[PDB]
Amino acid sequence: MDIILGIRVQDSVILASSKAVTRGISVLKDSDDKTRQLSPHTLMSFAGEAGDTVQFAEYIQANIQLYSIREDYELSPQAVSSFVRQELAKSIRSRRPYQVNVLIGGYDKKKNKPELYQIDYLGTKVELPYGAHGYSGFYTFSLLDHHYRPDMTTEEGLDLLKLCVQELEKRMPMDFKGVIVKIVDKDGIRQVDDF
Amino acid sequence: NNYDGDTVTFSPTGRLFQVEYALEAIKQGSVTVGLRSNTHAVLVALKRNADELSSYQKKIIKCDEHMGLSLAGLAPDARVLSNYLRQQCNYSSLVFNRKLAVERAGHLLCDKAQKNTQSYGGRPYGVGLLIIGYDKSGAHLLEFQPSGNVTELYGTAIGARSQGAKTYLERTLDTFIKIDGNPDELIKAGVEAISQSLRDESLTVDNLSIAIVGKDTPFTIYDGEAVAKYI
Amino acid sequence: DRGVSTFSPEGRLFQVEYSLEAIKLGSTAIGIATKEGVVLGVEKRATSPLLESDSIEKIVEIDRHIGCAMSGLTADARSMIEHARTAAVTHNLYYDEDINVESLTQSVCDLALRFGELMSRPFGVALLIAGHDADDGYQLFHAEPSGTFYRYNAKAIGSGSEGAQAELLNEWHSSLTLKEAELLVLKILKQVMEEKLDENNAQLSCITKQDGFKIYDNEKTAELIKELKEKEAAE
Amino acid sequence: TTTLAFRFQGGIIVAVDSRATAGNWVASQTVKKVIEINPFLLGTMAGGTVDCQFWETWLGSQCRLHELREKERISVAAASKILSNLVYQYKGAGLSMGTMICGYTRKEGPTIYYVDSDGTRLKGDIFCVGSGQTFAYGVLDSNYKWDLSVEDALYLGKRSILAAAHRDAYSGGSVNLYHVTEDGWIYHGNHDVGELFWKVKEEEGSFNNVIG
Amino acid sequence: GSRRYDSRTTIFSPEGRLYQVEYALESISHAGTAIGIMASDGIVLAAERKVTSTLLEQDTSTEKLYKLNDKIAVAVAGLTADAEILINTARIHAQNYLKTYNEDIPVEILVRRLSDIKQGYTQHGGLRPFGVSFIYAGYDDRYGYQLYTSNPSGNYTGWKAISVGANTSAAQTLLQMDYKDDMKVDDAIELALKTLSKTTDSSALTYDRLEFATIRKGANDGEVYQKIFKPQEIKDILVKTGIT
Amino acid sequence: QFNPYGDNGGTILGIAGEDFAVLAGDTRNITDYSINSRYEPKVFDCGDNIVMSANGFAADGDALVKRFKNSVKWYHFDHNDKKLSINSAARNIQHLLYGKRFFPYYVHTIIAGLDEDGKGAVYSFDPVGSYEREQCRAGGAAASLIMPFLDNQVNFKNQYEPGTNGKVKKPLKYLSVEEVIKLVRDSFTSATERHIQVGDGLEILIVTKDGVRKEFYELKRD
Amino acid sequence: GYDRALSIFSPDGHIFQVEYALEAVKRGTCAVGVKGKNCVVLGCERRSTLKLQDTRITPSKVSKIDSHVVLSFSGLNADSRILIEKARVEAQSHRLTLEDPVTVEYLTRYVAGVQQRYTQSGGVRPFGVSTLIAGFDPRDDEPKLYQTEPSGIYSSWSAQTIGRNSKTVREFLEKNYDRKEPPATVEECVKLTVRSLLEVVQTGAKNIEITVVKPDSDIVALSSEEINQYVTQIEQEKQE
Amino acid sequence: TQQPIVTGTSVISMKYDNGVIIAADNLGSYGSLLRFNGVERLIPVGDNTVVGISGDISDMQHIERLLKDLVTENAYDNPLADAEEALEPSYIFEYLATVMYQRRSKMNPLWNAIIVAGVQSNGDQFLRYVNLLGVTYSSPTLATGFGAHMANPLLRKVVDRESDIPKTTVQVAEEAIVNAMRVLYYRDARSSRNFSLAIIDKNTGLTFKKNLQVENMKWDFAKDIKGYGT
Ligand SMILES: *[C@@](C)(CO)[C@](*)(O)[C@H](CC(C)C)NC(=O)[C@H](Cc1ccccc1)NC(=O)[C@H](CC(C)C)NC(=O)[C@H](CCc1ccccc1)NC(=O)CN1CCOCC1
Ligand SMILES: [Mg+2]
Repeated sequence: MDIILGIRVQDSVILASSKAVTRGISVLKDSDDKTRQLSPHTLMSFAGEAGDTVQFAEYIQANIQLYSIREDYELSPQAVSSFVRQELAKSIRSRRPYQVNVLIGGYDKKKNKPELYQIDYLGTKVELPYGAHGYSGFYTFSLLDHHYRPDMTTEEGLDLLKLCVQELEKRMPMDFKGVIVKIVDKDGIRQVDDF
Repeated sequence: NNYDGDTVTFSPTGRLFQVEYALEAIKQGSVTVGLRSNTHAVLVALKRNADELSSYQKKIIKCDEHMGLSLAGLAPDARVLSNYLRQQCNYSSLVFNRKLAVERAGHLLCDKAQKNTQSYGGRPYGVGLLIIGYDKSGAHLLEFQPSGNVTELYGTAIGARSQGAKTYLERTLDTFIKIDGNPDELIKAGVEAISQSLRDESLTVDNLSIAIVGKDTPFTIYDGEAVAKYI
Repeated sequence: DRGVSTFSPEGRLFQVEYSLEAIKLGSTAIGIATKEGVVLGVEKRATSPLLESDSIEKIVEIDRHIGCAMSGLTADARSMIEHARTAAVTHNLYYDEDINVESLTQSVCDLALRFGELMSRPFGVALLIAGHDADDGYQLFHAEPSGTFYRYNAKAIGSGSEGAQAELLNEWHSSLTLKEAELLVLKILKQVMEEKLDENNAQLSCITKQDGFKIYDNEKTAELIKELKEKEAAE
Repeated sequence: TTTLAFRFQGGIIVAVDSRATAGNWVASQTVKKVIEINPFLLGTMAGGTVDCQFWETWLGSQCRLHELREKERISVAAASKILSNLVYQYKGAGLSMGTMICGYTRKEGPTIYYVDSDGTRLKGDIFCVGSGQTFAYGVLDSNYKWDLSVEDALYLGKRSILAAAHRDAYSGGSVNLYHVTEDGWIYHGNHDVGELFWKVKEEEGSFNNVIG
Repeated sequence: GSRRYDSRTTIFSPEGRLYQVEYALESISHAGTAIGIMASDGIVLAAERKVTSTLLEQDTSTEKLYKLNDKIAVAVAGLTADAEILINTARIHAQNYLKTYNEDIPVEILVRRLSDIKQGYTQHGGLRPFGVSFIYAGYDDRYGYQLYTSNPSGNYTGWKAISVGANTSAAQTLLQMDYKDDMKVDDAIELALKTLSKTTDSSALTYDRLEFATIRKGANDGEVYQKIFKPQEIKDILVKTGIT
Repeated sequence: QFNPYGDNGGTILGIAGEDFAVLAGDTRNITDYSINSRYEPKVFDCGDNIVMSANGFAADGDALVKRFKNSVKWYHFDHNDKKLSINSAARNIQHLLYGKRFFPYYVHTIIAGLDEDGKGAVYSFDPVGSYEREQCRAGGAAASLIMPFLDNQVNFKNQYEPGTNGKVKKPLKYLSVEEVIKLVRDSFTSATERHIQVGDGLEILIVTKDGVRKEFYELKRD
Repeated sequence: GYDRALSIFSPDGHIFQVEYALEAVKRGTCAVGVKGKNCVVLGCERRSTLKLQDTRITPSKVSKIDSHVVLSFSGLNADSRILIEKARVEAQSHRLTLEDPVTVEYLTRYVAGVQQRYTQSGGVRPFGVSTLIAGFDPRDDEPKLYQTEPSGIYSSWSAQTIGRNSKTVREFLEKNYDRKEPPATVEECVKLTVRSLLEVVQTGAKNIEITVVKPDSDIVALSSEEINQYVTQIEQEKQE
Repeated sequence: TQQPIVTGTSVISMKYDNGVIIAADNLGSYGSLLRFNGVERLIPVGDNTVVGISGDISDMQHIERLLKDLVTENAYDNPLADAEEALEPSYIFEYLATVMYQRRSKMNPLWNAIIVAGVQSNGDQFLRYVNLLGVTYSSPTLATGFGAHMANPLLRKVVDRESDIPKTTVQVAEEAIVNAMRVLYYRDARSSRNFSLAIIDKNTGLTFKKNLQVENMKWDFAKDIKGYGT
């Protein structure tokens, strides 16, 4: 775990997440997918304490999937993000809290708008045009402040994202073994295989 | 009649019918005998089968190296009560490094059976037990009834047609009590005692069940070819 | 009404005696023990021809060395099997060994009387528990809802039990081979069954020291049915 | 400890050392660090001896109960997740485990899952776990190809443990080899480092740092 | 012990019916009639108060119609005390959903949960069931305007128009006769009142013996408004349709 | 602050032969620099031809032995007087120890007996329940002194055949009960010389098919 | 807590509460399940004494337990919701721990186990519900159709019906269904299902619901017009 | 978790040919303050056992109550309470040892060191030790606190092993115990001159001696000692 990014553009949400899994002085894996599909038009990336991350992500995934079957209906990204926030807000005052930070990218089919939510382990939610967790933000936010425009296309968003990964690969201390990029739009979720 | 629905109800003459119906289950059970001298204490038990293809229901259970019992009635209830005795004997050993007195064993069984006869929902135990043992005051024989009543005796018998063996032991009292330092003769007396309760059936090799405990003898059970000596 | 754990004037528990009547309504199950193995066979008894008979599971594995057949309210047996499997595996975890067939049966029978006012009523199903161990060899047990179990050389339970038991009394001897026992279960099942016996409405199984507990295929049983018919016509 | 397992053309190789330590005290040279869960499943052990031993033995009981209940051998994914969910319940209590669940099934094919005591669970082709994992990685990575033969793959696994056994002070004793195929696991012997080191040095011409 | 006095509320009859549920429905059939009618642009709720006294305070009274949230209301038929227990539960449940998802609760979800509570009292616990039947009238952005009913069995169903309480047989026949799908709210108001006027056990239907409420999109642009009618407003609507 | 653990010293040793097995242990019991008892046995016959010793903190050692002895008793009650095999005993002890994983028994446990093929068996445990069958194991205060001597003399480690250029190893063979007792006595006299917590007396328990025999020898009392 | 043993044995060896729960199932609307060569079809009756209904929002008779399994029922409607909810939760719990969706047999076994538990637990009555569970196992193309009942027994069926007048439609299926050659296509399977319901229903208007399940989570419900075409076709062939 | 407040110092004991002897001073210290002087730290149980207790006095008084209650409980439904089924020293010890270990295992110990001395029914001498940790051991001589460091060496000169027990009379044994008590008064800063002594013999039974004093002390050589060097 370490690097997770998110960019909301005109018609889609793009999530980029690092591939490395490191323990001690060894990179155990360089092809790790730090994300789970919560619903056909909602994707959640995650980063934080070992074990907690996947356990939390899959627990949320199970609950949203349960809701979908029960109501035969897909929850809005806003509704999913609120559910996730409340779970983390409960967690922080538990005996052992989930130390997990997430980004939730979704496409609201009723509004026909992409939506990106950033939620930290305390349960702090914010809707944003672009977001990041951990040390990544210290480089990417200022970069996006400059280059980001609200009316960009998905292709323009991917180039903007390439610019962020290049900067991180230049100035970050650790080798995070590149990123897996996924796009969320009106047609659902798909993965970019060549990045 | 109207006062036998549960154990919590007294009859107008002051009887507990559910306790009496539990007592009836013992009378249907197969006969078992208990007797003792000053040195040893013996249990003899007639085992019962379902048919010729089945095994013979085991009647005797070991509780400790120095104590055990024979059963008559509901066998599962005997398993519950014997397991409780095993724990109590074991508590006395681990905590006090002390072999549980046979008299205390009776007091504990009495009190356990009693609680089941004064509360709603529960039921009385449906089994009678003969507890033998050798402790710091010599050999002992006890008779347990699920009413709660426990009685120390020289000899006794419970089960179907138990009156025959109980009469014999009442006649033989003066003889068998002085069989000291002789296990085989005390068993012979017990085997002859249970024989007074037999009808149409005789004691065979996989039918008879004997158990003994004494001064220099741990509680041991004899079945199969090991009881052929006493037929 | 009246208490669940009430004694009758004859000294029997009403609910236990009534559960025994439910078991008499159940489909027939037979078990025979030999020195070469133990055979377990059951009547499937499909209620309708549209019902896929292979989904009727009345013979069941508890461990590699212990098998089980049932008769009566078969839904009640699920938690008994679940307990038996856990008991068997748990003992292997605690002692690094197979568990004795008798000890397994005793553990199952401890559930029996755990009812009252614990569960609300006794089990309405009887079990035949077959197995092998190093100490007492090949064994067959009959476990009732009374909490009692008997070892048997041969035993039948269910609706055609008293008729089948009388037949087993004559046919069983201490030198029976496994093949002889297989045919004998089929023979006695065909006698007491309502519908005509075939591979689809009856099922065989066995437990041997070498190969463990095995449920036979419909192809294997069909040949044993054909072998049985030929031998009866041969004299 | 040093343990590894890698996936290749002909299935899965699994190799482990046999040393156990209490600080600098070498407590045992003959510890079995592979647990045989069933004819198709293996588990490796690194970290606290008892934690690994106890819970992987328990894992085998849970896998047996699965195939009794479901009438089908458990998947490697499901088996690994039983163990990972268990240790996650104890997260923070102080369990110390680095395990690898290796096996073949029809639906999955040859599969290796890394599972540790802080709840991490990872599917992968190559893993090295233990105090001498880095030494094993160095040799294994530099010589690994997917197209290795069964003979060459067995040797590389053996040679990688030997490399770590030599350099890591808390690894040694002997090498235990396993090969996992479509038909199940096959044991390929216990190899004492005492004799194996000199045999490999002479025949291979490596280990020139050591006085011959 | 206490077995002697147990009624055994949660058992089956030999015919496979739940005694207590059936008897609770018999209780509800004597309660004042309540009607719900769903139109294309709104929903009407009409209910008849149980034999009124002239010294009853009419304006500051609530017996039949209760507000669950801003978008959902219910008409009651049965024991009022029982209904209020369930209403407070439903009110809390709606706020839990809003707190969790930051969205107003979908009507069916609220109805299902309330009906699941009733079901529980028929299967376990040994308590008597709630002697209440509800008509749920509400709106959400998935299905729009919706009418449901639940009863002591815990079974619920959806409706275009429906009646509960007394004379439902006669009332349902009249609604089935005059109802059509392209109906407006103002027409549905008239149907609701006309139906009560014919099915009532009273001599004549008057303002003081009624409770009335609408759920329209008659607010300003794309938002729903709940109107619980005042006494004078019922008096006027009764004159406007020519009943008095 | 109250410290629930203590160190009672002493050392123990188990060796297995072809048709026998020995479990030895010194009889000294100490705290800090004081002697509590010169003869306090810590090797026990537990029944079913299983001998056991749990060395370290004596209160935990006694508790464990007491619980295992009791475990054997209930094994007989629950499984028709079946003999508890040494391998089964070992697994049972692992669960006893691990049951207190988060408040451990502070002891090194060794058991000895015969396996189901009649051959000598020795199992050893860490404080939390890890176990392993071995030909040879020393445990306790002087374990680090005795164990390497056993590697050399029992398992013939670092010993090669004379004249074979260090190519052929000294072949493994079983030792006689006489030869094993010699090694035990020498191991403890050496340990007594160089370790302050070891001395006073040596008590060996030998296990054959015929039963459990005892032998006692004096050790230096300084 | 309320402890009373409600389900108990009677002198003749029957559990009357379980048997009276079967009477509740017999009262319920008819439900039918027919499995073809590459599909399963679930047909359901809807009584027509209820006009002025809103079919958009009214609870449907067939419920999805997961994307690949469906459950229909006969008996008490309120009781069915409790079983469906439990089944849905267990479906997600299975995916979470086993990393694979439930088999149809497993899901059936779970639901049947719940029903059984309510037959020997204190303070509760049995479920007045029998279910038909149908679907396709993950990565499998063999159709599955199972039945459960209040007692807790479950079994697999080539074709089966439950509810009121089920003995009439079971009679129809027993002669019209060939084991050697099941309905080869979707159309054939639906037609046989509609035919069987037309023996009992009344009118083929808004009284029949049909749900088709195909492999790889392919489930769809038919509309009125689509079903009405089958009704129109069958009646014209009948007049012969 | 505790800390001891009012404390009692050494308890010393040994075996002799026909029985056992045990002793302990009558002081209840409050840190360095020698607060209470009338404290009895030897508690007889029946006519065949004496329990000597050192450490925390509040916990000692609790243990007194437990032993007192044990006697009462043993007498219940027991016709042979003063004969065959009387409380043995081994029974009383095992009970205390069980309690001590259970309390340490709950991290809330009875802050004591205990010596149970007595004679069994068959005549055998009983002498065993137990403390706050639940640690138990037996020896021909036993002592707690400073007694372990100073008394045991002196008592082991009389009875060094098992074979020395038959050769040791009650006169010789008591002399050694009384001497050890004097030495402890010289050298233990939390000891007193007044003490109690108990003898349990297989023939003469239980003899409990109160209000003994340390005497025949050597102090005269002190007058010759001047300064610390020059
Ligand atoms: C390589 C070889 C080293 O890391 C491997 O990782 C192996 C794995 C194999 C054995 C499965 N690991 C060890 O050998 C492991 C290292 C270790 C030690 C302690 C904690 C974590 C990891 N060693 C052990 O687990 C030893 C095995 C014994 C020697 C058979 N056990 C101990 O150290 C035990 C128990 C440790 C412990 C863990 C958790 C809670 C409490 C204790 N401790 C002792 O035996 C104490 N010690 C022995 C020496 O005498 C003084 C007391
Ligand atoms: Mg090394």
